Amino acid sequence: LIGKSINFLHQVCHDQTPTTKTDLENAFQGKIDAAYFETSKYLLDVLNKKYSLLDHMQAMRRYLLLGQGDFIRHLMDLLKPELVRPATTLYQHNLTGILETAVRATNAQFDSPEILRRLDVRLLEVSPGDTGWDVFSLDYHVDGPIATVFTRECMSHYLRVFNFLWRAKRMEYILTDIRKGHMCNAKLLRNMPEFSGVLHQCHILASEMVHFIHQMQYYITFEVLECSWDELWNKVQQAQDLDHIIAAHEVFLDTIISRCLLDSDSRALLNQLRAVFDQIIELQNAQDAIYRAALEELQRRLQFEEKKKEEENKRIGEFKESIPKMCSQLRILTHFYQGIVQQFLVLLTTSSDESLRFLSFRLDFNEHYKARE
Amino acid sequence: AQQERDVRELVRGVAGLQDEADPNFQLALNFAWSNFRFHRFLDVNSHKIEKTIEGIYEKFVIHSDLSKAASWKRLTEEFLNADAHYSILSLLLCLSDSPSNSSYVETP
Amino acid sequence: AAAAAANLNAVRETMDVLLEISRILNTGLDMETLSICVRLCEQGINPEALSSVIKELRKATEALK
Repeated sequence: LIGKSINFLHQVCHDQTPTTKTDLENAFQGKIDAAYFETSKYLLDVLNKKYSLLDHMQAMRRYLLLGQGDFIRHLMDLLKPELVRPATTLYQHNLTGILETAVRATNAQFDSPEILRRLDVRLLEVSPGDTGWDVFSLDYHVDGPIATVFTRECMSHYLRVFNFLWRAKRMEYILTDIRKGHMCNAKLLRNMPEFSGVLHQCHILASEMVHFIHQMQYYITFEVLECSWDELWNKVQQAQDLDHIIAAHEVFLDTIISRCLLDSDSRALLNQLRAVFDQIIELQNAQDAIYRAALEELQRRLQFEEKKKEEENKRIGEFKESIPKMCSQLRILTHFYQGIVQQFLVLLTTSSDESLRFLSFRLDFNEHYKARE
Repeated sequence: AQQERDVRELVRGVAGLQDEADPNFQLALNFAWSNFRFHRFLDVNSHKIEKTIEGIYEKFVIHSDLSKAASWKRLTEEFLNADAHYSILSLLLCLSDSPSNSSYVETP
Repeated sequence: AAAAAANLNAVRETMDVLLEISRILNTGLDMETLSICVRLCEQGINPEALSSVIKELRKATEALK
C-alpha cells in the first residue's frame, strides 16, 4: 500500500516532496506506521486540493443524480417543446444552448468552471424510432487523476438512475399539467349541466394518480437521496484511503439500485410501475378529448346567438348520446388502474427486508386495499 | 436465376401481391429492380455496423433490460462467426427499428 | 452427405437466431420474407437498396387494402 501510494504520487500527480519517508530486532513497527501515516495523509491532501475530488461529488448529486431541482425543472421546462417534437431533427446544437440559458438563469452560474465544464450534453444512444422524449442525456467527462475514483463503470450507474429519474420527472409534469387543466378550464364548464359528471369523474380519478406519483416521489426524496447521501457523506468525510472512498462509493450506488425497482428480481415490480405510466398519458389525451368537443360548441352557440341578432337542440342530443360511452370508458379505466396497482402492492409486500417493505406503508395509509382485497 | 424468383417472391410477400398477372405486380417489380440497379450508396462499413451493434447493447444496459442486453450480445456474437453479416444487420436496422424499446418478451 | 446435412441444420439454427434478432429490432419481416432476403444478400446488393424497396412495398400494401 505504501509503495503504491508513493509511486502513484510521482507518476501521476507529479507534485513531489523529494524522498518521502520480535521481528528482526523490530524496526518494522517503528518505521512502517510513521511512513504509512505521512505518505497516505499527503496523498489524500494533494488529491483533494490539486484536483479537487469533493467538488465533483457535490455536482454529481446536483447534476447527475438530478438532486439540484431548480436547474433540473427549469431546464426541462425550457426543454419541453424540443422533446415533444420527434428526435431525428434534434441535435446537440439545440441542446447546449438552451442548457446555457437555463444555466445562466439558475444557481449553476456561480459555481466553479471545472465542474461546469465537465457537464456537457450527450444524445441518448442514437437509434431510429423518433422517440423525442427519450433522446436527452448528460455525459460527465472525468479525465483527471481522479478518474480512478470516478471510473467509467460506475458512471454508467449514474446514467441509469438519471434515466429512471428522467422518466418519472417527465410523467410528474404531465400529471400536473392535467391538474392545471382542471383549475383553468373547469370554471368555464360550470355553465354545462351535462359535462359536469364526466369532468368530476376525472377529478376523482386524477388525485389517485397524483397521490401515487407523490408517495413514491417522497420515498425517492427522503430515503433514496437523503439517507443514502448522508451515509455516503460520512463514509467519504472520514475516509483515510483511496480504497475507502471507492468501496463506499460503489455500494452507495448499489444500495440506491436496491431501493428503487431496478434489481433483477424487482423487474416484475417495475413492470407494474410502468403500467401506471401507461394510464397517465392515456388520461391526458382523454381530458383534452373532452374540450375539443365540449368547449368547442359553446363558442358556436354564441355565434348561433349572433345569427338571430332547433339546430342546437341536436347538439344537446348528440352530447346526450356521447356522454355515456365516455363515462363508461372512464369507469373501466378506473377499475383497470385500481386492480393493477393492487397487484403491484401484493407482490410488493415480501420483496426486500426493510427498504421495499416500507414503501407499502407509504403508498397506502387508508387501507383501501384491505377493503378491496 | 434464383435472384429473379427471389425478387418476385419479395414483391409477393412484402407488397401482398400474390397474382403475377396483376399489372401492379409488374409495376412494383420494375420499381424494385430499377431501385436495385440505381447504385447510389457507399458499400457497407463493417466497423460502423459493429459500433451500432455495441451501441444497441449499451442502450439495453442503460435501460436495465438485462435479459434483452444478454440476448442481444449473445445473438450478435454467435451470428458474427461464420461481410454479408453486416449487410443483413444494416438492412434490418434501417428497415423499421420501430419499437426497439418495447417487444422484449425473450422466449428463448 | 452428413455434414452437408448438418450444415443445413446449422443454417436453420442461425436463421432462428436471425428470427429473434428480427423481432427485437422490430422489423416487419418474418421467417418467410427474410429467407428471400438472405439469398439476395448472397448475390450481392446494397442493403440500403433492398431496404428502401421493402419500406415502399410495406406501405404500398395500403394501396391494396
